[PDB]
Parts: sequence; structure tokens; C-alpha cells
Amino acid sequence: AGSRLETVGSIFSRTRDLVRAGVLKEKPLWFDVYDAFPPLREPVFQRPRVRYGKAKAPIQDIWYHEDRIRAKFYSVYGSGQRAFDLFNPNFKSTCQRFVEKYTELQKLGETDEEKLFVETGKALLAEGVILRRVG
Amino acid sequence: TDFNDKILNEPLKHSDFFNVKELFSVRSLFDARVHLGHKAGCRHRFMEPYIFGSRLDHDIIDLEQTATHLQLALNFTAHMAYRKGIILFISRNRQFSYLIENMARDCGEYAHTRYFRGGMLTNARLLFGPTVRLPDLIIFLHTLNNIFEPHVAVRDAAKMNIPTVGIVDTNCNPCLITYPVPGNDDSPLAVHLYCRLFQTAITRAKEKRQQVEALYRLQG
Amino acid sequence: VESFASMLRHSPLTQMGPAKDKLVIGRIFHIVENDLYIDFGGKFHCVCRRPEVDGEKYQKGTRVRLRLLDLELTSRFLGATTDTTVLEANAVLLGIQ
Amino acid sequence: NEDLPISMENPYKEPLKKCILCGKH
Amino acid sequence: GKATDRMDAFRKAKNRAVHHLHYIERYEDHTIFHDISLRFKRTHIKMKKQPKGYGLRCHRAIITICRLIGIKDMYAKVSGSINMLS
Amino acid sequence: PRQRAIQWGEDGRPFHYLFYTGKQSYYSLMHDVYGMLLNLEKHQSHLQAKSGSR
Ligand SMILES: [Zn+2]
Ligand SMILES: [Zn+2]
Repeated sequence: AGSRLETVGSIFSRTRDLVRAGVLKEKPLWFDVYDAFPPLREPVFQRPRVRYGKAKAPIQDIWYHEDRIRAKFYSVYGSGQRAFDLFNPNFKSTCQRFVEKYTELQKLGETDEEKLFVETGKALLAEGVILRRVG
Repeated sequence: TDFNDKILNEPLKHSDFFNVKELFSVRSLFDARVHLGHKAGCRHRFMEPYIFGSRLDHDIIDLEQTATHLQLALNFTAHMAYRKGIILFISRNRQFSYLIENMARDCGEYAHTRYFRGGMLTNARLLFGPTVRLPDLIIFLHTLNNIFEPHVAVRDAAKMNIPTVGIVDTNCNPCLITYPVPGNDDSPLAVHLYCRLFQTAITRAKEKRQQVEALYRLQG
Repeated sequence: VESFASMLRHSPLTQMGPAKDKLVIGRIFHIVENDLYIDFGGKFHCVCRRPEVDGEKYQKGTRVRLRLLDLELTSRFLGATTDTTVLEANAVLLGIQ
Repeated sequence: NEDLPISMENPYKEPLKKCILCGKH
Repeated sequence: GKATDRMDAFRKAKNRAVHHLHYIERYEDHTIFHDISLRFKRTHIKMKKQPKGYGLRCHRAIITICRLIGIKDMYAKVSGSINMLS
Repeated sequence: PRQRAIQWGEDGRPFHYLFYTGKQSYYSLMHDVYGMLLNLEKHQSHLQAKSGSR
């Protein structure tokens, strides 16, 4: 329609300068819709680069103590007899029940992790669910 | 006619005239598998402040700024179709090419999930005829096609001064998109959400046009 | 009062932990008279061929069992700035339900 | 509120495989 | 532009130039704002700021394009390679 | 020869849904036959669950 230079920058400033000039005697409708509700970042053209040297990605990860608890559970026992149902948003599997029992027993006041682990194991064994572990 | 232009600029003063806040929920976006992403090696460069964190080499797209940029994009596409706009769904993907084309036919829109040739929207003077009204809005539900390369329609849109509201994931180039929003676009149950939200936006833009046609028709 | 961290802290994908030898249930959504595309959940889905036993039993909407390996499963090459994505999970099938 | 991600030791890491004669002379 | 005949090449150049336009901000429509010292390939171009009481001590093509834009008072300096397109 | 009719009016909106893609009738027929194929697949699935010319 107007200027065909997309490598300069955003289209808003280019259209504004083109209308302000005098060659295009027509105010676009999308321009009005844009200036009526401005977003948060102008769509400027930035040439991508490649990281080198000590430049890394400043993106932190997500870890908690429940991850370590589940790791220890999988290292000791393994996979449970119940199948994970990803269709249910609030699906309480064996690992979730195990970590909930672990944290509700830790909220009491003990310092030894092996005692808490064996207590949670005996509790889940005497409750009703029988985890068919390996020999 | 000044009355025809004054009635169109009236809802622009409202921060949310179409009321696009109750269309989604903070909990509904979690059940639709939106915060999911690819691995850590396929992550694009321009995709760092849009990721909350990683979960075993799996980036998690934060839904805080996602819903912020989503409402600014739905409101932009609402006023376009309200003033007799033309949208176009350009998403070259061989998985949901049937659902996208039917939603534009039931609502009277335009879709394009086929192969993109060359002189379509750019060389429209020697292909479709003399003067052809180019679409002033292109919706990119799937920016990357079936070859993992930025499509040419987003590059030619900024050439002819045409905005583009696309759905960028984590391996695209959200630079020429005027209204980007980080979100997954590869899950089966997720793409059905964005395709339905765009359908509800038509039911509040062109169907709501009749509410203002009776105000000007009282005089003649 | 619900924020963002509490939504994914109790998410099943964060409760399962690693995706290595995990019993997961899936459904069937599309059959190409040869493959059984199992959609157990997540971003991608699993793929598997028709077994010799119970061929007619597995139809559209059959709940089976999977071992659940890598969700995306990608790997970079020699002279490649980025790695490709196969959009497949490939999990070993166990039994019925 | 207190559910923020904490960068710790990164679990889910099994002991690396050693040689068949590393523990012997 | 690039063609075989002179008139056809001129027509193609005009048709390709009428679609490629830019915009340059000017101070009082005679001289640019601040001084810029940039380079392109092997063409080191450098210009300064001159008031209304000054001529045009720039290159022939530079003076031509600045008159086409609207610049009437400017002093530039080029060094290195002597290329038109660059 | 059969002249190509005009698909756009005074407003500028084309009369066909799949017009901004070069081929319109061919892609419409492709969409129709794909819809017929998926309808036949659904009918075959329902039947399995509820058990000269050129
Ligand atoms: Zn894509
Ligand atoms: Zn050794």
C-alpha cells in the first residue's frame, strides 16, 4: 500500500510518518484501531544473534523438595500400580498421596528422614493400598 | 457523513466495550494445556521474558502476561471486524486443517490453511485482477508450517502496512507481529480453545453490529 | 486468590516427575488402519502399530497402558544450530486398561 | 505466595556409570 | 532498476521507487538535528550541522537527493571507497 | 470461452470463503471431499461400535 520497507522498524511509526507527509491523503482504519488501544511493545525488527563466550540464557528452572521426595520414592520402590490420568485436573496418584503423607508427617516435628519415611510406609501399608514392590 | 463516523468512535473510549473478561478464566487456561512448551534446545532466542521456568527441560509459559497480551489482541480484532473488517486464518498445519476452515465458513469469514504460492497478497495487481481489497488482518494460529521456517505472509503483511495478530509459541519470530502472545499451539485440546475464542469474538463483533444500526436508522 | 505457582505446583505433569517408566492411561482419537495414536496427555501423543493379538479390540476410544518414555524426544545434529522435533512420544504398550 | 521456584541442586540425577575396573587396582 | 532498453529500465525504476518511500525529520526544513558519524561497507560518510547562512558542500548525488528530500543547508564528507549505491 | 465471473462487489469482500489463496473451487472441493471422508470414517466407527464407468 505505502512504504515497502519492513526492515526499518515497526509499521506504526512508518504509517504515521507517511500520513503526516502528504502523499497518502487517507487515514487507515487499522491505524485508528491501533492508536485507540496501544499494546505493550512496538513490533520492531531485531536481527537475531548467536550466543558466544560466557553469554548464557538467564532462564531459571522450577524445583522443590517434593521433586527430591519423589526421586527418593522412585529410587527405593518404583512405579505404582495406579495409572496416571492426565485428563483429570485434580488426579491424586500414588506419588501425590505419598508426598502429602510425608509433608503432613513432617509438619509435626522430627529431624530424621529415614524414620519419617518408614513411618509413612507403614501408614500407607496399614491404611488400605498395598504397593506391590520388587523383591 | 459525520454521524456515521461518530457512532464508530464511541466504543473506543471504553476500556472493554465488548466485555472480553468473562470469555476465559484463570483456571480454564490450565485445564486446556496452554502453559506447556517444547524442549530447551528448540527454544528460540526471542523467548526469555515470556517463560516462567523450566521443568525437566520443559519450559513453562507463564499465564500472567499471557492473559494480558491475549485480551489486548482479542480487543484489537474485535474493533476490526466491527467496522466491516476482513480476517484470514493462515496456519499451514496438517492436523487441524478442517476445523479452522469450517469456523470461518459458519461465521462468514475467510481461512487459508493450504499451500502459500508467491504473488498472493503482495502481487495482487496481476493475479486476482486490477484492484483487490487486501485483508487488513491476518490471524496466525500456527506461525511455523511443516518445514520449521517463518511463513512469508507475516513478512508481506508489514510490507503493505497490514497488522497481524499471531499466536507465537516458543520457536517462532515474534518481531513483525503487532500483537504477540506466548502460548502453546501443538496440543490437540489446546488448539480447540483458541479456535473457539476467535469464534466467540465474531459473535460479539458482527452480530453486535445490529445494536448500532437501529440508532442511525431512526432519522433516515 | 489463586495465583500462578499453585496451579502448576499441583499439576500432574509436575507430580509424575521424570518421564521414564511411568504407568499412564491414554485414549484413541485417530486410526490410520495401521497405527494407534494414543493421546495419554501433555503436549504431544504416543504412536504404536497394530499388535498381533487383540487387533479388533483396539478401536477409537480404547483405554490402554503405556510405559511413557520421552514426551518430545529430540536430539541435535553435527552442523545444526537447533534440533528438530518429531512431535511423537513412542511409549511401550503394556496391557488393556 | 511461598510457592516460588527455588534453584537448588537439581534432583532426578542417577549416579553416573563408572568403569568396570575403576574400583580395583 | 535493471532491464534491456533505456526507457523500459527508467519505467521499471520509477515503478519500483514510487512504492519504496521513507521519511526524514528535519530541523526547520534546512538542516538535520544532531551529527551522525556512521559507515556503510567501505564508504565512510560523515556530515555536520550548518545554520541557514551556509551553502551546500556535499557530493553531487548527495546534494541532489537532499534537494529532493528538502535539505538546503548541510556539509558532508565522504572517504574510502567511491561507490554510488553504497 | 467461459469468462471468469467477478467474485468481489463494491464493498470489496469476496463472495467465496476460500478466495485469498489462488484456487477457490478446487480447494472448496478438496474441503468437501475431506469432510465426506471424515463423515464416512465416523459412520464406519459407529457401525463397528454398534454391532462401465471411468
Ligand atoms: Zn508453527
Ligand atoms: Zn575400570
